[PDB]
Amino acid sequence: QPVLTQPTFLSASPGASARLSCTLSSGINVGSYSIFWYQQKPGSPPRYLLYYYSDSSKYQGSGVPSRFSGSKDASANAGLLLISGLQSEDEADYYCAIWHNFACVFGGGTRLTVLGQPKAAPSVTLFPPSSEELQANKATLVCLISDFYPGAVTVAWKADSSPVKAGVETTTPSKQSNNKYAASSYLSLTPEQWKSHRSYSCQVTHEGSTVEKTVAP
Amino acid sequence: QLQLQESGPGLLKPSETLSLTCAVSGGSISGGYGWGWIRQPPGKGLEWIGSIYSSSGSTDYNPSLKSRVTISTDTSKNQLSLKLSSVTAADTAVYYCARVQNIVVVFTIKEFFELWGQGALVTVSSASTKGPSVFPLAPGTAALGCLVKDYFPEPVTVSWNSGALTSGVHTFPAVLQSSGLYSLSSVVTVPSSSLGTQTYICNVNHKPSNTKVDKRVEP
Repeated sequence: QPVLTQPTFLSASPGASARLSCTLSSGINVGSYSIFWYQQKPGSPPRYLLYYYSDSSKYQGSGVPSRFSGSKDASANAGLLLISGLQSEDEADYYCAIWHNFACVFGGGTRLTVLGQPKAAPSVTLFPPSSEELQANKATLVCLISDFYPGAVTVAWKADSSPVKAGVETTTPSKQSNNKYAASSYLSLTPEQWKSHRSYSCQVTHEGSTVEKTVAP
Repeated sequence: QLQLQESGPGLLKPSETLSLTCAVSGGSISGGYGWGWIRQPPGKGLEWIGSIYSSSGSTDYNPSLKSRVTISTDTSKNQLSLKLSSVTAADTAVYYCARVQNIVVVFTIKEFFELWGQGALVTVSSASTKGPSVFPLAPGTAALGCLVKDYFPEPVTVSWNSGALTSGVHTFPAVLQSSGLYSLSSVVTVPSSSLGTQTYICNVNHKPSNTKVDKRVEP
């Protein structure tokens, strides 16, 4: 099995401490390895945090707050990344790494969730087809969904009052920089279909309640 | 004060050679410990590709990739290079260049990736590049935007007013359509009172097709 194992997910409370583990497989002693830690937020390159070998041999990455520290758990054969005073902004993927037999070995990464974020309804903006698209004999309705929490929605479309399932493409929700979620849905129509109805609606359901936006030719 | 300026994203056909460069600015590619390359397939974890050391010119490659990898530097161009031959779809990834710093531990010297380039998504596919069609989404805050339809491969970047406008901009992650092409939208929220006097232009760059479109969005 891989030399380094990290839990896929970890949740922790704001203001408390997060304890992220990097477990070395049996046959490899954690006492013998320097453990390096990297943090990665969406969109951006990994950031070196710190390394820890022992209390006498460790060093902090440039610009990394002392909230982040390293340690080892001998009985669990694991390196630890400890984050105190946990902030919402600390939500990220964290990778451990060691050098082993001349190679840089990365753990699979842990995605850290910081608990206690409030429920939030989606903001929905719906755009009709542009004149330019219609002139190209195409039509796309654009439904943009933002700032919702937790990160799950379902989207349905209506032509007047009738369900439309064909021509719908919807993204999975993705975490925004503010830790809320975004998604979008696109309905492809012919210009004739667009012009032949009184209206179309995008209907976004989140936690059992629905927000609907309507546009018309 | 060094910074790494990495070359851009693009598409390769299987069997071709990937070639990326990184220009060092703000100082010299020499005089430090070394340089390296790391990659990350979309939605997956980090994988080290290899490193090169400045004093010796010696290299250390990931053994699973060694037969295909060449990392080198050119001092006159202040430039770091990666070549990876005979690519397949398994090589689709964001590739990062990085500066390597050594650290004295107890029994050994070790090293870490101290400074990183921004990444370049290299996609390996039999499909052809396709540049996006860009349409304006016409608008007290008002929302206006741009629809970036039917492109391949990722990525597309969108700025507004040549990057001058950043407040209230939300560029959404792309949808992957059943056709295999991507579409995304970018929306900017602006004062509604400004609409008659302020020009709004979305700048849509699709580097893998060397194509950028600047679309005026009007009421």
